[PDB]
Amino acid sequence: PSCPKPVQDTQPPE
Amino acid sequence: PSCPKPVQDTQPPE
Amino acid sequence: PSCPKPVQDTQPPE
Amino acid sequence: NTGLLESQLSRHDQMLSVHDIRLADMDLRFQVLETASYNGVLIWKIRDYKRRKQEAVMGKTLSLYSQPFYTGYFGYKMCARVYLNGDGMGKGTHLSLFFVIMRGEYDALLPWPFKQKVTLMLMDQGSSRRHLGDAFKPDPNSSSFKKPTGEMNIASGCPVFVAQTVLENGTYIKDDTIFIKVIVDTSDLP
Amino acid sequence: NTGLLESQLSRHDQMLSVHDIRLADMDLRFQVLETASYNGVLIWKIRDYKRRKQEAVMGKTLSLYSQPFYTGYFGYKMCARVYLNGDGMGKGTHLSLFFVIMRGEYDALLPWPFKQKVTLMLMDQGSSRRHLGDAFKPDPNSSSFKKPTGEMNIASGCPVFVAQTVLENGTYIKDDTIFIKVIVDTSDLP
Amino acid sequence: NTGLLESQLSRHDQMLSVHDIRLADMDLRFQVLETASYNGVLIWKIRDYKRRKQEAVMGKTLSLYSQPFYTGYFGYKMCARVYLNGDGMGKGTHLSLFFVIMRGEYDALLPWPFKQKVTLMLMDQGSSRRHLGDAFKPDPNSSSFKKPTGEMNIASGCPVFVAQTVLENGTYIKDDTIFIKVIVDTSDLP
Repeated sequence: PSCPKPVQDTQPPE
Repeated sequence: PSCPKPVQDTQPPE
Repeated sequence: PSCPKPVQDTQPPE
Repeated sequence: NTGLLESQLSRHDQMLSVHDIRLADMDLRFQVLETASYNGVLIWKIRDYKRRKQEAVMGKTLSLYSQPFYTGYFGYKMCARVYLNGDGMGKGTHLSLFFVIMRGEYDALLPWPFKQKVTLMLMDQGSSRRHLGDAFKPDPNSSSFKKPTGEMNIASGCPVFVAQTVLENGTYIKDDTIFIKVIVDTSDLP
Repeated sequence: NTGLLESQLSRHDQMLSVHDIRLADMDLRFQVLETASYNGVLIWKIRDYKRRKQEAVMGKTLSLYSQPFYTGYFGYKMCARVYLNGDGMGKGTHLSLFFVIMRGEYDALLPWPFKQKVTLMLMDQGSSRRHLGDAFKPDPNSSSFKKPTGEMNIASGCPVFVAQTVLENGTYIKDDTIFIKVIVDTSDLP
Repeated sequence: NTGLLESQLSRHDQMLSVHDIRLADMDLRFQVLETASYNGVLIWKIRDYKRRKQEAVMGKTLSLYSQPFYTGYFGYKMCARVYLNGDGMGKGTHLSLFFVIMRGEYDALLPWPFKQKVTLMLMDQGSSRRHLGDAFKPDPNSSSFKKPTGEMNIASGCPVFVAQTVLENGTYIKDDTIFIKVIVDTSDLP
């Protein structure tokens, strides 16, 4: 709900 | 077709 | 694209 | 040291037995998955009618359950239960056909009681396609439609769905097989 | 008693061999299930084009079948069959692409002959997306569309679907892979 | 000849170990398949909240991934990633919730970058059904939405999705379980 700006999580996929 | 009144089967689930 | 006449492949199913 | 050898053989034998059982259970799991439906419509194919009819008559196997089916990917989980030699007021004279709410993984998100219109059908395999069926609006006060606490709620439906004579003398049975169809109205939701 | 020991080892070896085969067959069953579709649309991904083309040229593997796909959860069961080096009047010059009706569990409930419009396509992976394709209305008198008696009816479609030169010199092949698409009209039913 | 006997026992032991692992992996594969969805809607059920919250707090298990879900039978492959104790600007104070594009078998046929509207939700299990959520239009210049080169793109979404206090003191958690929902707009295509 406080997501006016979607951003990436901190770094690492797989 | 003779199901004007749906009823439970006699007692036991599982 | 040159399939104006769909036909069977040569003979064998299974 | 044969005692050691025998102990290891015994462990292997036991593990092979377990694996053989897991393998058979997975075969079942595949069949369940391959016959699942997610649009509220169930087609249940019942083979070996004759033998299964006789197993119900002898009281060996009174009733059969269908595979589960769903109103949607994460919807209500349901099945059917049939008595080939009949149940309740239809025992010995009719095929009885019931609808079943099962415990689903997403029940905490769904409305309860269950209130979707249900249609129960026996398919005519004859060229006339005169399918037998009836529909009902679930009774809100029936425990059949409560939020499940056990794996399956109590079945509810039609003890006198079709007379055994009508069934067996018509075109519903073909190649010793019958087809049952259940339609649950899903238009209502989510 | 080594004879006893050896007999048990032999039983275990045999059972392990069977299990290893059931395991491999289940892996296949998973892939089939994970790539199934129930809305009459098939996407068939064919990798290792080069090697597979060469296996057809050498007559090692003349044709390939897709996974099955369905018009609906309990509908017609279908697949595609492709000849990378061509069949009939297209042998050696074209890729040939055919449609196949398979024996389905619910055939006794479906209309026959099969009469749904079928569209056969080869996908263009280029940015222009110029997909190759053609469609046909199944001929009612063709045995390709009869109610199945064996596991698969005789395939029917397009021996000269696309010239091999056109195919290989265009943007249909990318990363040594092609994509075939089949669309069966389902709006007609049930 | 015990050396021979022991060598064979050793082979059998090793093969049984492999089979036991294939069996466990297939169990996982079943669960993934049984919880798959193909209409762009994901429901992700997370049990053992308390223990899992504590594993994230202790840094044992920082984040969890959902099963994959799809926009269609052969569409984009996607999942969600949640941090029960929060990530980035929400670490220690919020639950953080992200969307993930995965490498799909049919990526060569789909539009890139990914541009479907995504809605992220936490379900209220209370009778008021006041679900928490937000939506975004993917930013075309974010690498989160590029055509996948690895198994998963970098996740993108909401580090401060909901405060942990709000979450834990409300009706979102029931029977030590939460439900996350993701909705990807599919009306746009194909």
